[PDB]
Amino acid sequence: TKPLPTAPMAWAESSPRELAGHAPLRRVLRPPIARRDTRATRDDTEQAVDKILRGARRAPRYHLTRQVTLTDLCQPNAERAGALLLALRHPTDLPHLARHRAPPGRQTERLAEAWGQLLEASESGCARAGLVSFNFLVAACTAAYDARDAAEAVRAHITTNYAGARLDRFSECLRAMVHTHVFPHEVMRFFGGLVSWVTQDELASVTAVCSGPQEATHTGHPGRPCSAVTIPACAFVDLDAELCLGGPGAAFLYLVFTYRQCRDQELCCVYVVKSQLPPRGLEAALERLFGRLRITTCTYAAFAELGVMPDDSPRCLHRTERFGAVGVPVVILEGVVWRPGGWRACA
Amino acid sequence: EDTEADVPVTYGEMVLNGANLVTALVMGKAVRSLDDVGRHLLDMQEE
Amino acid sequence: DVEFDALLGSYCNTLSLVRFLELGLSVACVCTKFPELAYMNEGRVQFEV
Amino acid sequence: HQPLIARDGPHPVEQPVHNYMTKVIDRRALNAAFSLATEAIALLTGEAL
Repeated sequence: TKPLPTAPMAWAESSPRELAGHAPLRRVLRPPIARRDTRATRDDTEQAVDKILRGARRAPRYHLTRQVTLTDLCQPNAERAGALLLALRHPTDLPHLARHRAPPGRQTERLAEAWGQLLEASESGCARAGLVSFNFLVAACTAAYDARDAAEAVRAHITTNYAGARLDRFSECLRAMVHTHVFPHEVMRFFGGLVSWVTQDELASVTAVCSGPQEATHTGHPGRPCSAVTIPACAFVDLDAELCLGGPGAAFLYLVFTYRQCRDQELCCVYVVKSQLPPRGLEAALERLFGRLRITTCTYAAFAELGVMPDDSPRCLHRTERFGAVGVPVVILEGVVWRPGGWRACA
Repeated sequence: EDTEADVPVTYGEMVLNGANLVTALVMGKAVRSLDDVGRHLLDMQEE
Repeated sequence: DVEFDALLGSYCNTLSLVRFLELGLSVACVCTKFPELAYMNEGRVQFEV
Repeated sequence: HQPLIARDGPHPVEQPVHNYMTKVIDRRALNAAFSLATEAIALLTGEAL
């Protein structure tokens, strides 16, 4: 209720050039060149039309992508307010390509059987299946990658909410893909943050952020009567937090797939790295920290940049959220801006 | 057929007001006509 | 954040009370309230024709 | 709430029965869209006049 130091609040509690712009330009006439010498329902309708008034009186920090998919893989309801959705593209190549780009000594028939088998396990018509969730990868590779039961706690989450078959079928696909030189990347690009699903039966319409900040979305305590919002890594198993040594800078968020090429029999590792390095410096630090280079070709990891967390500090690690009965180390990331980035792995 | 015409009507409206708001925040619960439903329970034990 | 849960109505039921003197069937019989039948063994009716 | 019939003989014996039950509201959302060309915008604001 008013301050002592007035000048700082008129700007805080709250153009004239555009007013002056039309003033010389538009106010001026015939220039240029010169010559010498109905209680509630009614209220609602009126407001919708009016809303079209204000929004049509004017006119960028947000982008929404929207898509319809099935609930076979993925599943919006199990997931929450802040979640990574990864797209999956063109099931048509049941290893059709396996024919090529597959080195000899490879039974390229593995994918077609692994994958077609996946379909039997879980036709084309009304919709297609895209949108793999971040969650569903953590469980599929849970037993594959390094930490178990912090990792398997995520697997308990998906079997009880999202089927262990599909996880196992999809894991067989990841093994078969990493086998034949068709990788999980060059598939599964980043899609968004999962604003609102709107599902019906086996169908889902998923809105999610193409890019822009997350926290500024549907917001509220939670989006709709669900819970809060966050980009919680979902693993104390994922959220490899680099910058063991660090100085304040905007943390960055990348997506890395680590593989095993007969060292472990086509290992799939999927996690997120959070440190301040611009992609030209991440390839170096990815060379270190990794002994997965086993030739036992030489293409160990492939990474794309999700975006920025233009504040270092929100990196909460919580093994504390329920997506049904199951509990998961959950790391909360406070504030995120999404830069989709591109996939770079040459080596 | 009887009449080709008839005597229909318009809309009924529910709103949270007064002690419905106050129970929709600090609590998160609401009941239709909590005013009378509430004061028929208070009357009831006052006799 | 606001979210809530509502109770959107209560509906109860009225037991009808059927009297039996308000019926059709009451014609076909004579009714008397005899409070002492508990205390009686044989009751009879004479019928001379 | 449900009624009874008092009845005689080798029959079990009636007790009033009261059934209580709640139901849940089925939530949908109807939606429609319209749209404006790029020309219409900026003509209506006053931008291109």
